[PDB]
Amino acid sequence: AAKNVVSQFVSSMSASADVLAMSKIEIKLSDIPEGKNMAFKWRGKDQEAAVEVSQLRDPQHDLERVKKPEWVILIGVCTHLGCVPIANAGDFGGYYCPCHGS
Amino acid sequence: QGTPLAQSVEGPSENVRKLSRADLTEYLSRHYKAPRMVLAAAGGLEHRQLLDLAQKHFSGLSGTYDEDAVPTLSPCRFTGSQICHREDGLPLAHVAIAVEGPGWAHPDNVALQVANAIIGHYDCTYGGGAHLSSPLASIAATNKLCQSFQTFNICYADTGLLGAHFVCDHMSIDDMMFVLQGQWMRLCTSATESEVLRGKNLLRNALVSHLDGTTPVCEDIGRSLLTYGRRIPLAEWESRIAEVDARVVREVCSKYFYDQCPAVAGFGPIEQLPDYNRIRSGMFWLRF
Amino acid sequence: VAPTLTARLYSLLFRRTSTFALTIVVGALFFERAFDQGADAIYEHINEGKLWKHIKHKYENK
Amino acid sequence: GRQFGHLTRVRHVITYSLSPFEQRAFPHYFSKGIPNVLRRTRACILRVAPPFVAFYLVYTWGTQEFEKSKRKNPAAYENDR
Amino acid sequence: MTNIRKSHPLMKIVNNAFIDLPAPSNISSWWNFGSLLGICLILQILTGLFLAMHYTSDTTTAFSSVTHICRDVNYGWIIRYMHANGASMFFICLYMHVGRGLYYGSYTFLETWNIGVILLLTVMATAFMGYVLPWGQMSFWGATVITNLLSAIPYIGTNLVEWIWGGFSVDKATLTRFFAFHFILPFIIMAIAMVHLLFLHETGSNNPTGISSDVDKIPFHPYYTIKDILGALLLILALMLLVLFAPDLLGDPDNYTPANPLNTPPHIKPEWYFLFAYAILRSIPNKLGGVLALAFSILILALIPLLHTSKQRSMMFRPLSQCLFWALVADLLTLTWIGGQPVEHPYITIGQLASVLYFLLILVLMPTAGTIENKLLKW
Amino acid sequence: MTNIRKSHPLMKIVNNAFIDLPAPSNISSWWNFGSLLGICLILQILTGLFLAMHYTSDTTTAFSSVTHICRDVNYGWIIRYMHANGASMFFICLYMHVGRGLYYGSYTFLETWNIGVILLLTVMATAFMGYVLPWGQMSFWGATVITNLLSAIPYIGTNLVEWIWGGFSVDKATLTRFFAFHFILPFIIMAIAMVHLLFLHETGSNNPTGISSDVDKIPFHPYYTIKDILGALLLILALMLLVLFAPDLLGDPDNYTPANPLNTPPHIKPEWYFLFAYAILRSIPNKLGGVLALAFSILILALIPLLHTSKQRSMMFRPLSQCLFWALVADLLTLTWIGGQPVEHPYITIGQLASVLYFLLILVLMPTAGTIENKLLKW
Ligand code: HEM
Ligand code: HEM
Ligand code: HEM
Ligand code: HEM
Ligand code: FES
Repeated sequence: AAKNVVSQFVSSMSASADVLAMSKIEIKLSDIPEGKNMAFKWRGKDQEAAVEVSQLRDPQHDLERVKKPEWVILIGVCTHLGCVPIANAGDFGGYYCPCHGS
Repeated sequence: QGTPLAQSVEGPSENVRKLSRADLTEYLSRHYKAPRMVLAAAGGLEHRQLLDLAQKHFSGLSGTYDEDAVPTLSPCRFTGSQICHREDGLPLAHVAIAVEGPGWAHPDNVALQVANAIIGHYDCTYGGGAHLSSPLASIAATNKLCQSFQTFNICYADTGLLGAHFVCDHMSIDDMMFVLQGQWMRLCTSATESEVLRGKNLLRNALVSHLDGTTPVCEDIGRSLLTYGRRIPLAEWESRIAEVDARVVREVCSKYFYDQCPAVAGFGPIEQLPDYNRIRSGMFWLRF
Repeated sequence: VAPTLTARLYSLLFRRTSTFALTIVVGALFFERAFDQGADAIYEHINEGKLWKHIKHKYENK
Repeated sequence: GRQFGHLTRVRHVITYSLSPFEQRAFPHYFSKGIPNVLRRTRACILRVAPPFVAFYLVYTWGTQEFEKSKRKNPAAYENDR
Repeated sequence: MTNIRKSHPLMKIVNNAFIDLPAPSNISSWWNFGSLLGICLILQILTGLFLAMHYTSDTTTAFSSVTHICRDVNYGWIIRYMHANGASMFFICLYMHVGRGLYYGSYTFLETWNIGVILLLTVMATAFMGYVLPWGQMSFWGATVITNLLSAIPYIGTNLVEWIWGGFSVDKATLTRFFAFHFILPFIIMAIAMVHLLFLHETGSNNPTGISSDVDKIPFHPYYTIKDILGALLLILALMLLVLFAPDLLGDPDNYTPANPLNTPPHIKPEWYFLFAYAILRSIPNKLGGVLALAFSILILALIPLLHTSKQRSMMFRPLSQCLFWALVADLLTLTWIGGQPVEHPYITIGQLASVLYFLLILVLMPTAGTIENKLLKW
Repeated sequence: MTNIRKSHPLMKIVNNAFIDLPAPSNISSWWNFGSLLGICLILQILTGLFLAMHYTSDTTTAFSSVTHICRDVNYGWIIRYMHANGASMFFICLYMHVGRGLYYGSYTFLETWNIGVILLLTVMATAFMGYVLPWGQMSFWGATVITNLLSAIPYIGTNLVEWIWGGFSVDKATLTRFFAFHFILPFIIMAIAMVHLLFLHETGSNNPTGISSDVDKIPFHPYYTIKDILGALLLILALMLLVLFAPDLLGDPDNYTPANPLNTPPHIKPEWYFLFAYAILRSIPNKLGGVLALAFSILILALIPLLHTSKQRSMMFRPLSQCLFWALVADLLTLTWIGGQPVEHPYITIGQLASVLYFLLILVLMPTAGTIENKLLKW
């Protein structure tokens, strides 16, 4: 009985069903070409869209031109841009590469 | 309790009054025949010059052999128990604790001879001081936790007793019991080759020095025949000693000590002597 | 004569206080794995068709 | 001072006991027990029951006397006048 | 004390206030409520804590948040139910722990009794305030009644009330307080407890026959430690069985509705263990005189030691002194159900009757009962 | 002890742990920080309380409420300022209370030292959490940095962090916790304190020369009780003078802005007393190895007693052993200002240099210093 009891008090603190109602399914939206902007926050804001939820950064990563498809955007964005970008920190110099922009 | 062995030698007082020589003659008649009897001697005598003047009464007055059934003897039970005669007048408070052990003829009889040499014994009046080797003769001499104590070993036909006897003042009695059970329990696990020797030697010492003088020799011969048979295995003793090894002891004492039911008997001012279920919970280390 | 199941058991396990502790752990270990599984069926066998576990079969994967 | 040493002085009082192993966890639990419960249930019951009995009556009586008053309005004053 | 590990940190010699504390031999189960208070106290503070982490004190928030616990938090429903019902299983112990006090005449210990009195008097305050926190309907009005009642004081009354409220009424700042109090205050009870237990170690416990037990004592470790554990176990069921199958049974207040100051519920009562006190009050028509009785209700427990009227401590040997005592039990039990009833004339008269009887038993009869029996036995 | 009122309630004989506690004759003012910790601790809990009554824990509410205190509550502005500045005046004591520890070699008391270590280690936790409560900008990000830093653990790291947060980030339920902790936790410190003081009563205090003082002792009541009061008084000014004329001086964080997760402040630091620890961290480029140092920073205090390398306790008689010790002071003082600076190559190198020196003094030089002087004096 101890083991169950102990997990119980501790499993309470673990997490909540409400914050668990986060983890975006949406994503979906939107911008256009430049913008950026393109952020929200929401501790997440699958993707989905598709798939995706990989990463680039926070605040509409959102994908790398959505692998040339859509993104928001689709890289470049407005000053500086989406991936390369730079848009690193204030704002230079290494951009969003990496290499493949993935 | 509940066997003929459980009784006083002299018996309760009332029998002393009622006892009539009828029973005696009966008791005389029963138990004094041979093979029961044994003659012995030591001195300038050799053998022959005895055996001729052994001979004629008693050849003899018999000393008979018929039956008297056989042999009125029967194993006895071991009752883990306690008794306290609590009397607060007297200055000091005796204690005796004991656990049951094997009989005369048995291999383990030697191993245990040695252990009770190692734990050793202390008394008020020794010239030992605080430098003695016996771990209970160093501690209980330091603070005089107990005035004196000795370990006894008694072996009956099929049965034997192991335990100590210690005197101490009433405020002090607890602290003996703990420090005692320290010893028995550090033996049954943590014992050591080196310390064995100082035990082993003393036994060789006492065994031999016990044989000085006419009578102590003869006295031994008497009981031996009734006991081990003819055997007087003097040099063999030594040969039996070298049996003793570290793994010998800790396999022997693991039997009779660790996790048993002791027998406690005490005589007032016992009062602080712990309640029983402490002692039983003090026989077996939990590894503390 | 052979020693009764206890007489063995006591010598093998409950003597050494380590084992006497260890046996307890593994005991509760297997215990909860079997014990909990039985308790469900008994309960579940009481309520039939009252739980999606049975009910969900009507509509699940269409 | 220390608790156990000096408590009091007692003389010539002997005690006997057995290991807890030698003896049993239930020395005729049901047989010797069930009478013992009874003889010691009755010694008190004379002194205990009566007051509670008084309560329960009051409780029942109280409700009835309560009931008649409220529930039936046309009781003392019926609907004629 | 050679290599006894009990000296080496000193703090463990303080921990031989338990293990070798000598005790009487014969002890009825009625002395188990020594421990079962403590464990019912600890089990609070923890389960009392993990509620705090998700609770919020606001007029706007609070009720929403308690909703939020029972619904969305993993294992969130057990805790709230352990805490609340862990209160009732606290008193039902507590009273018994007084009952043993009288009927064996343990109050002869003069100091330990008093600290007993305060230690009660505090709990009744705590287990009150918390009962406001859910901010439900029965909490709101049940708050106004008890506090506004205190205005009876002749002059400073009008101010003193408005002070606690921090305003004209029970709106916000009256709530936030009663959280910060109900949080801290149990720790103080835990503080006193380790005092209330102290003096006891000097004289040892009493024992059922009411005789100095000196000749017969027993180590506390092998024996009573099991018996308390056994005692500690039966609680859990009595706690679990209630909290698990039948949550709301003893949860007698039916009112979860968010408090509306405009509406009023038809019937209003505290939860059960308070009622009899609240029943005393309705008796007195005169308001001010009414309040005193309620305050004087408990305090009389302090005056009992002056009334020890006989030459023998126990009531197990005094039939009369035993006879009355039980009538007092039903007398209380009466009060309970009385207050739990509307104020129509069949009930009204009754409470007024049972009121006088209550004091008459304690304050007149019982001190007289001992006098006769001294005279009987030829003492 | 005839009619001495000190026996009669026993509890007062426990109160002769103060009054007749014998003490050395010569005692520098440096031993006044024994008391001035306690009083700085009490003065918290009260002033720590009357904040609670008006504070509210919510992501939406909290900041508004702290506004509400300084504006609308009668005498509401002093308290918040006594509490916060009552923290800094707590550490500035606390460090000195360690400093006396080394330089006279009081750590020779082996147990009381350790309980000393923990008792420190707790405070640093408390005085952290509270600093989140205002929910201002510097509280929000200063929360993420410290906690998210803990993810360095190789496997269980990723879960263990998300556990405390109760989510993915620092939103609500992360706040409510850190209120309920920061509230309770000081009481535990008060609990330990009465232990940490205990063992001391066995061996008495040390004294500046590092000599067994047995032959010379003094009653504690007429003499040192005044000196602490005098000590207790100078605090108030040093507390008042700061809190009254110049509120925000030591209130170095400038940021009251309501936390916006999107924005980030250009510079981010803890308040002052933490900095040097946070400065250690920036040194190590390797993340995981970096965290250990910070944890290993304080704990070394526990290992010092193994390093007592000489035949005489004090450092008042060892010039070398005194010479180094002061360099360690500036070394810390260096770290303070270092961390309070941006990470730019003139600073960067420096911190890396001062880092090694710090340990090198404690862990190598000082234990060596005692060795030579034994050899010098012909010991
Ligand atoms: C003797 C100790 C305690 C008693 C008698 C007690 C009693 C109560 C009671 C009667 C309630 C209202 C029950 C309910 O609303 O369902 C309550 C609620 C509460 N208690 Fe306690 N409590 C105790 C200790 C604590 C402690 C130590 C804490 C915090 C660590 C605590 C925190 C709370 C909170 C936050 C609530 C509101 C939660 C709620 O009522 O649903 N309590 N307590
Ligand atoms: C939270 C409240 C309380 C706690 C934790 C508590 C705890 C204890 C404990 C552990 C004992 C020792 C065990 C025992 O003697 O039964 C004890 C003894 C006692 N308590 Fe309390 N108790 C509480 C309330 C009270 C109250 C309210 C009273 C009286 C108004 C009281 C009066 C006594 C007395 C008279 C004894 C000693 C009786 C005897 O030794 O025979 N206690 N209490
Ligand atoms: C060693 C004891 C304590 C320390 C070191 C301490 C430290 C702090 C600190 C550093 C703050 C943030 C200062 C600020 O935001 O201006 C704070 C705030 C607070 N403390 Fe404590 N505190 C202690 C005791 C307490 C106690 C006992 C309570 C409650 C009874 C308490 C309640 C609060 C509250 C409600 C706040 C938020 C109010 C505010 O920060 O403006 N504190 N405390
Ligand atoms: C809230 C924290 C603390 C409190 C309330 C506190 C309080 C005290 C008090 C009142 C004394 C007796 C007066 C004195 O000996 O100076 C004392 C002694 C001492 N404390 Fe603490 N102290 C605290 C923190 C510490 C810490 C953090 C350490 C070590 C890491 C420590 C180590 C010592 C030592 C070594 C002594 C005895 C020194 C001597 O007697 O010469 N204390 N403490
Ligand atoms: S006070 Fe309004 S009804 Fe009693």
